[PDB]
Amino acid sequence: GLTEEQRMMIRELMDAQMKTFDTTFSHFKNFRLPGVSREEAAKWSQVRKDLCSLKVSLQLRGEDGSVWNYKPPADSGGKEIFSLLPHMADMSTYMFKGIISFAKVISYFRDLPIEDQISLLKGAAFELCQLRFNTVFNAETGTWECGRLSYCLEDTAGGFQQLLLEPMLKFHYMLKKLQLHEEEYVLMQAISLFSPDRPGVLQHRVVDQLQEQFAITLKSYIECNRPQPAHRFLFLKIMAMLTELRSINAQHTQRALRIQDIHPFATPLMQELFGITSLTERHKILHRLLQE
Amino acid sequence: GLTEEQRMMIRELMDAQMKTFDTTFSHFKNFRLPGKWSQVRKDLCSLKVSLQLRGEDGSVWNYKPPADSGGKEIFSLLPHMADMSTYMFKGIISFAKVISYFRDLPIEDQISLLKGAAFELCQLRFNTVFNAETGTWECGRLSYCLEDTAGGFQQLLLEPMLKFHYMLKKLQLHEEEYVLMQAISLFSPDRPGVLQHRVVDQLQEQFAITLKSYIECNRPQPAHRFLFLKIMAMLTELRSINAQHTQRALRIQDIHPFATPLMQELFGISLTERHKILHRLLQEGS
Ligand SMILES: CCC[C@H](CC)Oc1ccc(C(=O)OC)cc1NC(=O)c1nnn(-c2cc(OC)ccc2OC)c1C
Ligand SMILES: CCC[C@H](CC)Oc1ccc(C(=O)OC)cc1NC(=O)c1nnn(-c2cc(OC)ccc2OC)c1C
Repeated sequence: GLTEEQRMMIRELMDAQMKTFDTTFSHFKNFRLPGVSREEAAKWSQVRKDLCSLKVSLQLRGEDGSVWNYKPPADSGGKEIFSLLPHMADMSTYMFKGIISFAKVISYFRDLPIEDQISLLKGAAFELCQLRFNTVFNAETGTWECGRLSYCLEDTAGGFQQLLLEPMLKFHYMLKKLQLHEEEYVLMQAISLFSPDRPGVLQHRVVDQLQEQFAITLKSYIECNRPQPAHRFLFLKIMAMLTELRSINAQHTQRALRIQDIHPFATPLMQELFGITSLTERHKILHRLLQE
Repeated sequence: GLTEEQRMMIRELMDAQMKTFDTTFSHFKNFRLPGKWSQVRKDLCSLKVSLQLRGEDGSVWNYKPPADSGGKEIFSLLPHMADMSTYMFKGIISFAKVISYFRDLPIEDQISLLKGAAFELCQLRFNTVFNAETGTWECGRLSYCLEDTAGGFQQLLLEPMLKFHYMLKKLQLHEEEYVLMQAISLFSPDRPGVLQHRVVDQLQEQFAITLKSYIECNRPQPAHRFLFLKIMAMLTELRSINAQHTQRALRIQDIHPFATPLMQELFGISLTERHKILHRLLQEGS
């Protein structure tokens, strides 16, 4: 029911996704692991709240059948709250490098000015990373199952209703319940990627047109591949969750910048995305990875 | 009710224990961690344990051992257990060194006595941190919890060492009775290579007599009836287990090397030349 041009758009996105998403995290190697003034105090107080929302226990399953489990320390008002940030910095960097590869395979993204390619990836990196994380999220166990690595949310003593208070965790449970297809996920990634109102975009109109065509393909896909009455508003549900994911990005990018101030964790590539220190000059790593 | 000489002996032994037993394992660092075949496989499964590492920050690293698939996975934790045993032994060496009765012995007998009692004295110290209700050796920041096995206690108690640890804990001995057991085990005159048998045998007898006198002057209850003869029976049992597990350790060593340099000196059957590390540690000072 889709046009051939729409069918090819989905084929190119699914192809890019297959080539750049390591669903088993098999190539995520060599990562760090946790080891065995008044205004400045205000900055620390805000960071303590930020780190507490998304606390997870880490699990590593070995080839031999062993299981190494790490349980996060409870907040004792010290640098113990930053125990997993170095590992999460290596994971986010591994994910963003694959998100950069995803965009490069897409022909419509390659034909853009590289300044616009950097700005689109700078504004969408968190969003396409959470979208990929959602596909490995088990809502029954609250665990991101990333190959041998597993990340299980801790109970926080409140309940699933205390977890849903956190917009990020609510995004993951709600998106997982829509039970989207692989094609609908990759279309969400494209719609997020080709956001015309990202900071620094100059081809605003050209990018907006691309986004509209991706959304129409997703809208038409939902019409032609799902029972029409029951999934009548599924497209609008996806788009509203994409708008919420844009909001969550702004919150957590600023949470990450607060934590970076008091306690640096960012990798050189994540630093460029965060703006920590011309668009090409400020993003030399991202520029080189795109230029390849 | 004890003589002054007996009281001082208990006092020297308790002072040595406090100075040489790192009950928190706080100075146990830089240890390896996890990253004929039929005889070994059943042995290691009986003593299967999960490892827990609690951090200063409050974090907990837990290692669950792999199930026995018949491969080498059975010896996953042995490299770490060898570094643990060796740390305990070096504190045992320090314990002996401080004892006046032991330091005045010939260096050739200090090596021979410690060679024969090293396992026994470690297991005695391990029993003091053993929680029988949880089957977990609580070694400060490190914990070693016995993994579940079909049959439970019944099936695990078939392992002589686990049976020794559950039985010894049941006697709920005092620190004084533990440290005197260490001395009786240490000053074993019939250990291989001792040449001053009579001097060591005389020392052993006075330790045993002091232990008998301590129990009579401090433990009037019916549960502690025959407690001295029970303890002496257990020290005889631990000597048997020492031979079993020292021979089991040599079999596992042949197929899969795990022993530290100091343990290889222990297992190697001039005495000073054949035990160069143990010789150095004895000459070194507390
Ligand atoms: C592997 C499990 C995924 C889980 C799902 C939410 O996530 C966590 C769980 C727990 C923690 C945590 O408590 O450990 C301190 C942290 C994160 N999550 C990030 O650490 C993180 N996830 N995405 N990003 C990020 C990536 C960007 O480009 C790709 C750009 C900006 C970003 O953040 C603002 C980060 C730093
Ligand atoms: C922390 C609680 C210790 C627990 C109490 C029985 O024990 C184990 C539990 C589990 C295992 C295991 O399944 O790991 C794969 C191994 C051991 N136990 C030794 O590893 C061990 N205990 N003592 N010694 C030893 C020491 C010597 O002096 C340095 C000389 C010879 C020795 O052995 C013949 C060893 C190697």
